[PDB]
Amino acid sequence: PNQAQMRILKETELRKVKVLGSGAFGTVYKGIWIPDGENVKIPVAIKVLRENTSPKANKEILDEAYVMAGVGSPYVSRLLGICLTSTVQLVTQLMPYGCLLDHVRENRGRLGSQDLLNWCMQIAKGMSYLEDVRLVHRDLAARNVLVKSPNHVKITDFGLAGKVPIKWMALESILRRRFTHQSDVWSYGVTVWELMTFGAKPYDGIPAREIPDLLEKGERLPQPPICTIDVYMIMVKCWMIDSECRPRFRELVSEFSRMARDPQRFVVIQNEDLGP
Ligand SMILES: */C(=C\C(=O)Nc1cc2c(Nc3ccc(Oc4ccn5ncnc5c4)c(C)c3)c(C#N)cnc2cc1OCC)CN(C)C
Repeated sequence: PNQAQMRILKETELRKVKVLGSGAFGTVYKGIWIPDGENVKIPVAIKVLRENTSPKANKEILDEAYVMAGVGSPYVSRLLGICLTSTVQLVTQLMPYGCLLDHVRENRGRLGSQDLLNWCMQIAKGMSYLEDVRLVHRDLAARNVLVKSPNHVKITDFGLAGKVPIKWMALESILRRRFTHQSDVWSYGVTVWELMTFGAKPYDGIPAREIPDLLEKGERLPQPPICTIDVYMIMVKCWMIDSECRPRFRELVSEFSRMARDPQRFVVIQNEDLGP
């Protein structure tokens, strides 16, 4: 099997139009791809990496590309091509609605119960595929989920597939530096919390150094107002200190698909918030 096609791109058929974001791993540009000597223009995102660890990170980036060049899950962004300059550039289809975090932030009061439960199902499906292909994301978050259409999301970034945001990290990853698929389930729980809070900041105001002591003392993210205890209880399972107490991604797929089939039973939007 595995007949995927990597389209090695010449840099001259790529136009960087606008910076969309940057971080530790590279800069993402909104841009236009014009196949070599072809008549089409495709809206693309281009992430140009750095020059550091050109000896070692290129190879780990190469295999990230191998795993995400296959047409695998519709809920994982697929790599269109690689630009093999001195600084490796990755070209990919542009999801026009942007990253989920700021999508849900500016559509508060515009999203119902099924839209929120449908995403959590898809995001769990996308992570379930990554678990089947032996990839640990390490940085699952609302900011790292894309909106293709109002009811279709994709997991992306993978620059980490020290520098991990500590508020999405499992406790065993903070203390023992250990990353498993079950630590990604913890990240899944936080991401769902972000959705159900319409893009609230986890542990807002709490410094990152205090987080591990906070978690070791038994505190977790609070119950979102629109969550029933059914939904909140799934997140709580994802934050068990024992990694084998947390749900499996194939279980999270079934439970959120069950709740998406009856969204009124499990998410109550009428409760956006209340003023004190
Ligand atoms: C939200 C800022 C924001 O809206 N950004 C975007 C992002 C868009 C992306 N994102 C993207 C992520 C990671 C990339 O690097 C890859 C490395 C390896 N891979 N294997 C498979 N796929 C990859 C990607 C790249 C190149 C891009 C994509 C994609 N893919 C498409 N369209 C995007 C649009 C966009 O905004 C446009 C409105 C931040 N707030 C501040 C929280």
